Amino acid sequence: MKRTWQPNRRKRAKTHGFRARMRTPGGRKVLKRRRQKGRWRLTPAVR
Amino acid sequence: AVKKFKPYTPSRRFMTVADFSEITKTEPEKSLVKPLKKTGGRNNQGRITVRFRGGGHKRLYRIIDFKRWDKVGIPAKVAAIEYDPNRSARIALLHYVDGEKRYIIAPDGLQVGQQVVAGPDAPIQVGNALPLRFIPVGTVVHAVELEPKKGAKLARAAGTSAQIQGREGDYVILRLPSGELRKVHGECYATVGAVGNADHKNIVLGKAGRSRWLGRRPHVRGAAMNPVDHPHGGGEGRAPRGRPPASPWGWQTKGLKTRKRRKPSSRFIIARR
RNA sequence: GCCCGGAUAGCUCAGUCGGUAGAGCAGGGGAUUGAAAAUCCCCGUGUCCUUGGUUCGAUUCCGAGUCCGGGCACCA
RNA sequence: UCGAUGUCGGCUCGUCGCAUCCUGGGGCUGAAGAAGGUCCCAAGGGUUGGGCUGUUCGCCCAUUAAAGCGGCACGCGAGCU
RNA sequence: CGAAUGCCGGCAUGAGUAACGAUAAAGAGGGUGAGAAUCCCUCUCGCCGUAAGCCCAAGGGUUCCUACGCAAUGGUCGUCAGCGUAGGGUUAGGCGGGACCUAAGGUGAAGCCGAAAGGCGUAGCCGAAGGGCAGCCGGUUAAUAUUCCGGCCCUUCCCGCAGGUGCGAUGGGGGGACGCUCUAGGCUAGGGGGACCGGAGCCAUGGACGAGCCCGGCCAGAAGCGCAGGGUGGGAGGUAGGCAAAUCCGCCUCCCAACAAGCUCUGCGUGGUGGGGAAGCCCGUACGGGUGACAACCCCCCGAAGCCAGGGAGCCAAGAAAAGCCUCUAAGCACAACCUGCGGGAACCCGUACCGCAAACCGACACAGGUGGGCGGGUGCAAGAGCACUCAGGCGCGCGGGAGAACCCUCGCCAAGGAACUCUGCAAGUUGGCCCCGUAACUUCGGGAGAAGGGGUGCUCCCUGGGGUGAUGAGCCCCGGGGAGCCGCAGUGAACAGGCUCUGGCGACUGUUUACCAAAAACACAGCUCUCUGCGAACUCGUAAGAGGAGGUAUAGGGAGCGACGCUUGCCCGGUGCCGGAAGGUCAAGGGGAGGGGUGCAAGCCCCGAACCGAAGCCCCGGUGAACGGCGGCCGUAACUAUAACGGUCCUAAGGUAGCGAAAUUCCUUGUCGGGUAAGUUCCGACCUGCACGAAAAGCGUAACGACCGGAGCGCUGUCUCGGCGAGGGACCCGGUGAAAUUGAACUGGCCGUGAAGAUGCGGCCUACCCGUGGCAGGACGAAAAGACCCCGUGGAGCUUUACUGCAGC
RNA sequence: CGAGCUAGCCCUGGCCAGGGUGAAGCUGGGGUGAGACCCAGUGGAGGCCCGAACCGGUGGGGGAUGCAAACCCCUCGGAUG
RNA sequence: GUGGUUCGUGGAGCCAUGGGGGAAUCUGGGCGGACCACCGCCUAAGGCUAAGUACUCCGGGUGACCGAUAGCGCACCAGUA
RNA sequence: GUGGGAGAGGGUGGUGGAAUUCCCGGAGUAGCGGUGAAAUGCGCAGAUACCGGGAGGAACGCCGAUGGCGAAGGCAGCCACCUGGUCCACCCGUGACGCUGAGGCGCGAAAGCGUGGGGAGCAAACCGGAUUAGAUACCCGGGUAGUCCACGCCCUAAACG
Ligand SMILES: NC[C@H]1O[C@H](O[C@H]2[C@H](O[C@@H]3O[C@H](CO)[C@@H](O)[C@H](N)[C@H]3O)[C@@H](O)[C@H](N)C[C@@H]2N)[C@H](N)[C@@H](O)[C@@H]1O
Ligand SMILES: NC[C@H]1O[C@H](O[C@H]2[C@H](O[C@@H]3O[C@H](CO)[C@@H](O)[C@H](N)[C@H]3O)[C@@H](O)[C@H](N)C[C@@H]2N)[C@H](N)[C@@H](O)[C@@H]1O
Ligand SMILES: NC[C@H]1O[C@H](O[C@H]2[C@H](O[C@@H]3O[C@H](CO)[C@@H](O)[C@H](N)[C@H]3O)[C@@H](O)[C@H](N)C[C@@H]2N)[C@H](N)[C@@H](O)[C@@H]1O
Ligand SMILES: [Mg+2]
Ligand SMILES: [Mg+2]
Ligand SMILES: [Mg+2]
Ligand SMILES: [Mg+2]
Ligand SMILES: [Mg+2]
Ligand SMILES: [Mg+2]
Ligand SMILES: [Mg+2]
Ligand SMILES: [Mg+2]
Ligand SMILES: [Mg+2]
Ligand SMILES: [Mg+2]
Ligand SMILES: [Mg+2]
Ligand SMILES: [Mg+2]
Ligand SMILES: [Mg+2]
Ligand SMILES: [Mg+2]
Ligand SMILES: [Mg+2]
Ligand SMILES: [Mg+2]
Ligand SMILES: [Mg+2]
Ligand SMILES: [Mg+2]
Ligand SMILES: [Mg+2]
Ligand SMILES: [Mg+2]
Ligand SMILES: [Mg+2]
Ligand SMILES: [Mg+2]
Ligand SMILES: [Mg+2]
Ligand SMILES: [Mg+2]
Ligand SMILES: [Mg+2]
Ligand SMILES: [Mg+2]
Ligand SMILES: [Mg+2]
Ligand SMILES: [Mg+2]
Ligand SMILES: [Mg+2]
Ligand SMILES: [Mg+2]
Ligand SMILES: [Mg+2]
Ligand SMILES: [Mg+2]
Ligand SMILES: [Mg+2]
Ligand SMILES: [Mg+2]
Ligand SMILES: [Mg+2]
Ligand SMILES: [Mg+2]
Ligand SMILES: [Mg+2]
Ligand SMILES: [Mg+2]
Ligand SMILES: [Mg+2]
Ligand SMILES: [Mg+2]
Ligand SMILES: [Mg+2]
Ligand SMILES: [Mg+2]
Ligand SMILES: [Mg+2]
Ligand SMILES: [Mg+2]
Ligand SMILES: [Mg+2]
Ligand SMILES: [Mg+2]
Ligand SMILES: [Mg+2]
Ligand SMILES: [Mg+2]
Ligand SMILES: [Mg+2]
Ligand SMILES: [Mg+2]
Ligand SMILES: [Mg+2]
Ligand SMILES: [Mg+2]
Ligand SMILES: [Mg+2]
Ligand SMILES: [Mg+2]
Ligand SMILES: [Mg+2]
Ligand SMILES: [Mg+2]
Ligand SMILES: [Mg+2]
Ligand SMILES: [Mg+2]
Ligand SMILES: [Mg+2]
Ligand SMILES: [Mg+2]
Ligand SMILES: [Mg+2]
Ligand SMILES: [Mg+2]
Ligand SMILES: [Mg+2]
Ligand SMILES: [Mg+2]
Ligand SMILES: [Mg+2]
Ligand SMILES: [Mg+2]
Ligand SMILES: [Mg+2]
Ligand SMILES: [Mg+2]
Ligand SMILES: [Mg+2]
Ligand SMILES: [Mg+2]
Ligand SMILES: [Mg+2]
Ligand SMILES: [Mg+2]
Ligand SMILES: [Mg+2]
Ligand SMILES: [Mg+2]
Ligand SMILES: [Mg+2]
Ligand SMILES: [Mg+2]
Ligand SMILES: [Mg+2]
Ligand SMILES: [Mg+2]
Ligand SMILES: [Mg+2]
Ligand SMILES: [Mg+2]
Ligand SMILES: [Mg+2]
Ligand SMILES: [Mg+2]
Ligand SMILES: [Mg+2]
Ligand SMILES: [Mg+2]
Ligand SMILES: [Mg+2]
Ligand SMILES: [Mg+2]
Ligand SMILES: [Mg+2]
Ligand SMILES: [Mg+2]
Ligand SMILES: [Mg+2]
Ligand SMILES: [Mg+2]
Ligand SMILES: [Mg+2]
Ligand SMILES: [Mg+2]
Ligand SMILES: [Mg+2]
Ligand SMILES: [Mg+2]
Ligand SMILES: [Mg+2]
Ligand SMILES: [Mg+2]
Ligand SMILES: [Mg+2]
Ligand SMILES: [Mg+2]
Ligand SMILES: [Mg+2]
Ligand SMILES: [Mg+2]
Ligand SMILES: [Mg+2]
Ligand SMILES: [Mg+2]
Ligand SMILES: [Mg+2]
Ligand SMILES: [Mg+2]
Ligand SMILES: [Mg+2]
Ligand SMILES: [Mg+2]
Ligand SMILES: [Mg+2]
Ligand SMILES: [Mg+2]
Ligand SMILES: [Mg+2]
Ligand SMILES: [Mg+2]
Ligand SMILES: [Mg+2]
Ligand SMILES: [Mg+2]
Ligand SMILES: [Mg+2]
Ligand SMILES: [Mg+2]
Ligand SMILES: [Mg+2]
Ligand SMILES: [Mg+2]
Ligand SMILES: [Mg+2]
Ligand SMILES: [Mg+2]
Ligand SMILES: [Mg+2]
Ligand SMILES: [Mg+2]
Ligand SMILES: [Mg+2]
Ligand SMILES: [Mg+2]
Ligand SMILES: [Mg+2]
Ligand SMILES: [Mg+2]
Ligand SMILES: [Mg+2]
Ligand SMILES: [Mg+2]
Ligand SMILES: [Mg+2]
Ligand SMILES: [Mg+2]
Ligand SMILES: [Mg+2]
Ligand SMILES: [Mg+2]
Ligand SMILES: [Mg+2]
Ligand SMILES: [Mg+2]
Ligand SMILES: [Mg+2]
Ligand SMILES: [Mg+2]
Ligand SMILES: [Mg+2]
Ligand SMILES: [Mg+2]
Ligand SMILES: [Mg+2]
Ligand SMILES: [Mg+2]
Ligand SMILES: [Mg+2]
Ligand SMILES: [Mg+2]
Ligand SMILES: [Mg+2]
Ligand SMILES: [Mg+2]
Ligand SMILES: [Mg+2]
Ligand SMILES: [Mg+2]
Ligand SMILES: [Mg+2]
Ligand SMILES: [Mg+2]
Ligand SMILES: [Mg+2]
Ligand SMILES: [Mg+2]
Ligand SMILES: [Mg+2]
Ligand SMILES: [Mg+2]
Ligand SMILES: [Mg+2]
Ligand SMILES: [Mg+2]
Ligand SMILES: [Mg+2]
Ligand SMILES: [Mg+2]
Ligand SMILES: [Mg+2]
Ligand SMILES: [Mg+2]
Ligand SMILES: [Mg+2]
Ligand SMILES: [Mg+2]
Ligand SMILES: [Mg+2]
Ligand SMILES: [Mg+2]
Ligand SMILES: [Mg+2]
Ligand SMILES: [Mg+2]
Ligand SMILES: [Mg+2]
Ligand SMILES: [Mg+2]
Ligand SMILES: [Mg+2]
Ligand SMILES: [Mg+2]
Ligand SMILES: [Mg+2]
Ligand SMILES: [Mg+2]
Ligand SMILES: [Mg+2]
Ligand SMILES: [Mg+2]
Ligand SMILES: [Mg+2]
Ligand SMILES: [Mg+2]
Ligand SMILES: [Mg+2]
Ligand SMILES: [Mg+2]
Ligand SMILES: [Mg+2]
Ligand SMILES: [Mg+2]
Ligand SMILES: [Mg+2]
Ligand SMILES: [Mg+2]
Ligand SMILES: [Mg+2]
Ligand SMILES: [Mg+2]
Ligand SMILES: [Mg+2]
Ligand SMILES: [Mg+2]
Ligand SMILES: [Mg+2]
Ligand SMILES: [Mg+2]
Ligand SMILES: [Mg+2]
Ligand SMILES: [Mg+2]
Ligand SMILES: [Mg+2]
Ligand SMILES: [Mg+2]
Ligand SMILES: [Mg+2]
Ligand SMILES: [Mg+2]
Ligand SMILES: [Mg+2]
Ligand SMILES: [Mg+2]
Ligand SMILES: [Mg+2]
Ligand SMILES: [Mg+2]
Ligand SMILES: [Mg+2]
């Protein structure tokens, strides 16, 4: 039956992408946190 | 005048459609249409601000002329009578003699082939717009400006009309379709006649779907909801209002007057609805 | 089974600061009528449900009891 | 027994008690006979099919030798409903 | 540390147990190899075939091809692999996207708003499965191909030559440019048939050397031409409108053509050329290659939902934009520029492997689930994408071998009976397609209707009516009509394919809903009523700006109730709400200051403060019921009796009107009576004593409708009396792989007792060799889940209100 | 941080085999003073009918450490809105 | 009208200020806890100003600090799988 | 046929004044209304009575008659349009073309009904005040359908001469 994850690449990038994060003071602080933790990816992969 | 249907289905027996006999032209004046964005009753936040709206047939907007006075004295011929989906009324196509085309909302009895014109001039006759002060007392009239230069506001709806009860000072006394008695300014244009398509109030939608076509989605009673939702929500099986009947936002809905008391336009009103 | 009300003239009901209790209708005697209603003039009258008790004195306050009006009997 | 002892009835499957419904054996009889009444012995076996209702129960139809009453966590849901 | 349903890890029990993932299905020969049911090859068998085949798009990301491998992954095996290692593989001016356009939305010079962060917003800009734009056929690789090659065609940019012309834009105008249903004519895709053309070969087993059987009989193609079709008037004059200008467009007038006539555009056909090309046999190919062959390459018929395409008709709910394109003029330039033809040159970036209804995507799995678009052959069955079989193609579902117990599942059949089963005909059966005959109550006249109930249905011959295409004819194809016979148990012979009636409740209806225990009588619904709202509307969201409402205007919009239709919808305004009320009472800040007080020598500075003036609110006056709501009781009375039309009285704001009534409502209750049944707590009809109906939380009806819920009957049945037999997949045995919850430890009997009151574990008796396997569920107060009922906690949370207190709002 | 599930709306596309019923209109005929209206033929309407795809999820059975954390089978509702 | 302070409206001054009214330049102004007198203190409505102070990504020294279930989540290619 | 007449004969569209009611302005004060008599009701929140302005509906005084017209039901301010019936005169035309009339068709007061409008006055129902033994009546105060318009129904009557 139809499940919760229905991949689409435009969505993924349009939504969790770098430019998106940067757009919003909330998301700029996501990058800040992930960078401080030293995440390898700051941002989901997509493609 | 209101086509009926034999009951060859249920709901085809109560359905009633407008009679389109008056309609001359079957596709609009391309220079005169523009697209109109459908809201869904949603504001510039994506938020519904008017409930139960949406779906329903796509429409092109007819840009219509509610200022008649920037054409003063230039006559025009009534080219066709057309169906405007954006209103109860019907719209008359005007060919002006200097070759501009306009839509006017179409008065009762106005027929194709007619000369029509606006100004302090001009005969008192159906289709002709004038500042109110020159329209003789007693004349029924429509498409009335509320303040000068600001466009037709009052009596635009199919069958509606206003009537001139008297002059006082700079202002004239109109009775509105509502029956309110209103001072309006003398220089406000009004075009003479009623709106016509008066038959309009008797159409009988006839089924649920036909309401949907006009873009009105179903409407659920407060009675049918739960207390989270509405003053009338809840309460084991059915039940009465159990309080003064309210809106979902909890203000009272039988009789409570919502006109702001201290409005300035108060000085200009004489009566009720 | 548990809580509430009520009992006052023949009927329907009022009232009581614990001291001499009333309204209507009925009823009795007279008038009026040919006669009968309607009308008029006189007329009363109950031991205030029972039984204890308080008090100088209880329809009135107390505690029990009848019998009628009523409400309840929910979670299982 | 609340860090769970599933709770009415039906069904299936039994098993026991006797304060015996029938069949067996008796006494008394207001027991002529036949048919009963009542009490005594007796638990081996038996103890129907339907209409109504979730019903247990109970009432009704049609039969019967009779259509017995109780217990078994109101017997039985790791057996079904 | 021994306990915390503790934490982390290790290893046990259950147990060689359940299971090994669709019941489409296998068998043998050969091969390879240490090893083979499981890999390759052949033959045979089976399954899919509107797919289980083929091609796009997403998403996945080397899974692709090849060699070498088998430790682990693979539910077994494994020499195989979507696995390990390694090497190779994706080629474009024309396909997709970008260097083009705009949609919703986004963003956003201007601008507005907001403590900050930020919110809005015109122009513009971004944004696509929409608009715009130039490639078709075939060949080639182990692996890419509209990409490489071959053939035949084309686009844009730059430069030039020729001819043409007032050239010229982000400005103007035209166009692009649109719905839904139905549909004409001509075509193509696709298909069937041919005695015609071409082809290896075949004659079995009784027959056939045959006008036999088997196979194939095309594809693409510029210009021209031809057939069908879309678009489309020409000229003059006037001109104040299209935010400058316009010779364009609009508007008025006059003159010509009404028509594809012309012009133009597109489909199809034909076309220089190019290509393809079966069966069968051989070659060994893993997989293809040789030949068939100088292959033929034509006639007929059916024929789209596709094309001509902006076709036509009807209807109401009235059906994007912008660029490309054409036209017009403006600066400016006219040696420019542009237009047409020709010719050379120039033509970038990204994608292209493979999977793709799935073992490669979403579902932790090589998961019986989910996933958009196109193609989807044949024959038969009325049709069809249905059904059965089948082609191309693809599969036999990654554990097998056996046995032929119980029991389970899925399936077949059954004497007599036929609902007796049961909460209930739950389940199963019956019915079943098409043609003809026939069809009631009632009804809103449409329906009810497939009412119900019947007859027909195959094949053979003979005769015969109408149509399409052809020619008006043959042939092909479509629809029938009449007659005479033949066969079986049976002719919609297999598959797909309503059981029917009567009568109540509720809801008018089609719809909608608790994803995952409720599909309903609930929601919605057209429709009816009340109410607000005069437009910068009321209302809603937002601190605001803004926005929705609505580019709408009272025939409109919001809110509430009721809920098609029919006939109707009574009385009460005391209380509450809303509405009206320029009086009166009360009323806060403020005004006002009679009077009083602090201090100083004083002038003074400072504080308190009566009258009186003073909003909305409340009080007060009234109105209002499709506003919140409410709509009694007692006693007497008629010439049998009984009852009580009548009278009396208490109380109230007034005491339930019509209709209906033991009801989706009736406690007593299985009310009483009638109906139905042999028998009826249900059901239908009455009655009225309505615990505790009653008129828009609508009253009473209503045709039609319903996977709603009652009650009856016919039909038919394994529901049942009451079971039996049979089939397959399990269960059982053998070989391979091998879990699970649970588990203080266990050397774990019965009775009668006792015990914290239900004992394998204590007492006394009884019974009892050790250990398994297939079975059944009575017990281990079996497992599971720290009871969801109940209480408790000065625990929580949702909801309400004339609870308290605030806040938004007004 | 989430509307890649789910709910509503906005923009832009696509899809719905085959059969059946036969509204208006139209045209003819009849009728009339004219009409209403009646009959035929044509026409092809509809939250119309049967039934695939597609969307559902009605009843029963199975499953219940599943094939599956909602599935399978039989049956059933809608199918131009 | 509020905030700050120990000050929660208190006898409530002080410092700050959203609203209203609204001065003077030394004989001017603020303050010493309502107010007044006296006596003092101080000079608002512009600005800058090291050090002594806080911290530890980083480097170094030292531990009656851990010793791979400890010590940082990470002694190991960990903010990784 | 010609030439004339009379009339509230019908359909349509316009249009006038009186009055009632409401609203606004003015002025003015204690009662108005009502009846058998009263009360309810209205009125110091300024009623009644008076003047001026406005709004809206319905009906048309005098003329007016015991009169006229219509087949009946019916028809009454004024104006115009459209249109029926009818009488007279002249003796011109047709040449028995006539009378009636089952069925049919059409009209048909009031009330009532549907959908819209409209609503001043009146007014079933209803409320209230009186009267009465009662009073679901007569009288008074309110008052909703209705009365009016359009369109479609109903088809009745002491539709009577
Ligand atoms: N109703 C449940 C059970 O009843 C009977 O047995 C019970 C029995 O009932 C009686 O049985 C008799 C024998 O048939 C009858 O004749 C009696 N009328 C009856 O009361 C009881 O005396 C027992 N204590 C219990 C037993 N289960 C049945 N035999 C069973 O099949 C049935 O399942
Ligand atoms: N018991 C004898 C009769 O009594 C009543 O009638 C009286 C009536 O009762 C009234 O009933 C009303 C309802 O019906 C109530 O609402 C009145 N409040 C009440 O007073 C009295 O108001 C009359 N004065 C006398 C009348 N005979 C009954 N109506 C009758 O059925 C009964 O038969
Ligand atoms: N059939 C034709 C005509 O017959 C009559 O006219 C007559 C007309 O009547 C006049 O009609 C008028 C309309 O009603 C009245 O206003 C006059 N008062 C009256 O005298 C006579 O004056 C003529 N002499 C003869 C005419 N036949 C009808 N009345 C008219 O309607 C009709 O048009
Ligand atoms: Mg997941
Ligand atoms: Mg995408
Ligand atoms: Mg920043
Ligand atoms: Mg890295
Ligand atoms: Mg926006
Ligand atoms: Mg937003
Ligand atoms: Mg209508
Ligand atoms: Mg609505
Ligand atoms: Mg609703
Ligand atoms: Mg609810
Ligand atoms: Mg909410
Ligand atoms: Mg609420
Ligand atoms: Mg409520
Ligand atoms: Mg209720
Ligand atoms: Mg409710
Ligand atoms: Mg409000
Ligand atoms: Mg009393
Ligand atoms: Mg005494
Ligand atoms: Mg005498
Ligand atoms: Mg005493
Ligand atoms: Mg005493
Ligand atoms: Mg409970
Ligand atoms: Mg409770
Ligand atoms: Mg317990
Ligand atoms: Mg347990
Ligand atoms: Mg005995
Ligand atoms: Mg015996
Ligand atoms: Mg004897
Ligand atoms: Mg004897
Ligand atoms: Mg025995
Ligand atoms: Mg039963
Ligand atoms: Mg019991
Ligand atoms: Mg019983
Ligand atoms: Mg018990
Ligand atoms: Mg039990
Ligand atoms: Mg049990
Ligand atoms: Mg169970
Ligand atoms: Mg049970
Ligand atoms: Mg157990
Ligand atoms: Mg311990
Ligand atoms: Mg431990
Ligand atoms: Mg083990
Ligand atoms: Mg075991
Ligand atoms: Mg086993
Ligand atoms: Mg097994
Ligand atoms: Mg398998
Ligand atoms: Mg198998
Ligand atoms: Mg070998
Ligand atoms: Mg070998
Ligand atoms: Mg083999
Ligand atoms: Mg097959
Ligand atoms: Mg096929
Ligand atoms: Mg993946
Ligand atoms: Mg790999
Ligand atoms: Mg391996
Ligand atoms: Mg293996
Ligand atoms: Mg596996
Ligand atoms: Mg590999
Ligand atoms: Mg190329
Ligand atoms: Mg491109
Ligand atoms: Mg470039
Ligand atoms: Mg763009
Ligand atoms: Mg923004
Ligand atoms: Mg900003
Ligand atoms: Mg695109
Ligand atoms: Mg392209
Ligand atoms: Mg080409
Ligand atoms: Mg390939
Ligand atoms: Mg030019
Ligand atoms: Mg064919
Ligand atoms: Mg062919
Ligand atoms: Mg040949
Ligand atoms: Mg032979
Ligand atoms: Mg031969
Ligand atoms: Mg063969
Ligand atoms: Mg011009
Ligand atoms: Mg210009
Ligand atoms: Mg077109
Ligand atoms: Mg067209
Ligand atoms: Mg110039
Ligand atoms: Mg490729
Ligand atoms: Mg593929
Ligand atoms: Mg699938
Ligand atoms: Mg597909
Ligand atoms: Mg695959
Ligand atoms: Mg598999
Ligand atoms: Mg799968
Ligand atoms: Mg998977
Ligand atoms: Mg699908
Ligand atoms: Mg068929
Ligand atoms: Mg097809
Ligand atoms: Mg099929
Ligand atoms: Mg057989
Ligand atoms: Mg049988
Ligand atoms: Mg039978
Ligand atoms: Mg039943
Ligand atoms: Mg069934
Ligand atoms: Mg019948
Ligand atoms: Mg019919
Ligand atoms: Mg039939
Ligand atoms: Mg029927
Ligand atoms: Mg029927
Ligand atoms: Mg037959
Ligand atoms: Mg045959
Ligand atoms: Mg069949
Ligand atoms: Mg089928
Ligand atoms: Mg069948
Ligand atoms: Mg059928
Ligand atoms: Mg019932
Ligand atoms: Mg329904
Ligand atoms: Mg559910
Ligand atoms: Mg749920
Ligand atoms: Mg349903
Ligand atoms: Mg619902
Ligand atoms: Mg209704
Ligand atoms: Mg605003
Ligand atoms: Mg706005
Ligand atoms: Mg707006
Ligand atoms: Mg708008
Ligand atoms: Mg509304
Ligand atoms: Mg409702
Ligand atoms: Mg009511
Ligand atoms: Mg009230
Ligand atoms: Mg009130
Ligand atoms: Mg009141
Ligand atoms: Mg006052
Ligand atoms: Mg006040
Ligand atoms: Mg009051
Ligand atoms: Mg008597
Ligand atoms: Mg009642
Ligand atoms: Mg009853
Ligand atoms: Mg009954
Ligand atoms: Mg009841
Ligand atoms: Mg009962
Ligand atoms: Mg039954
Ligand atoms: Mg029942
Ligand atoms: Mg009944
Ligand atoms: Mg009710
Ligand atoms: Mg109500
Ligand atoms: Mg209802
Ligand atoms: Mg009913
Ligand atoms: Mg009816
Ligand atoms: Mg019904
Ligand atoms: Mg339905
Ligand atoms: Mg249903
Ligand atoms: Mg029942
Ligand atoms: Mg039955
Ligand atoms: Mg069986
Ligand atoms: Mg078997
Ligand atoms: Mg024991
Ligand atoms: Mg021991
Ligand atoms: Mg011991
Ligand atoms: Mg065992
Ligand atoms: Mg057991
Ligand atoms: Mg607990
Ligand atoms: Mg407490
Ligand atoms: Mg608490
Ligand atoms: Mg609580
Ligand atoms: Mg969504
Ligand atoms: Mg149709
Ligand atoms: Mg139909
Ligand atoms: Mg349908
Ligand atoms: Mg398809
Ligand atoms: Mg199901
Ligand atoms: Mg369900
Ligand atoms: Mg199930
Ligand atoms: Mg089970
Ligand atoms: Mg269907
Ligand atoms: Mg403070
Ligand atoms: Mg305090
Ligand atoms: Mg302070
Ligand atoms: Mg101070
Ligand atoms: Mg300040
Ligand atoms: Mg000073
Ligand atoms: Mg200071
Ligand atoms: Mg100081
Ligand atoms: Mg001091
Ligand atoms: Mg100081
Ligand atoms: Mg410092
Ligand atoms: Mg370690
Ligand atoms: Mg560690
Ligand atoms: Mg170690
Ligand atoms: Mg370790
Ligand atoms: Mg660690
Ligand atoms: Mg006249
Ligand atoms: Mg007169
Ligand atoms: Mg003569
Ligand atoms: Mg003659
Ligand atoms: Mg009439
Ligand atoms: Mg009338
Ligand atoms: Mg009156
Ligand atoms: Mg009265
Ligand atoms: Mg009288
Ligand atoms: Mg009225
Ligand atoms: Mg008369």
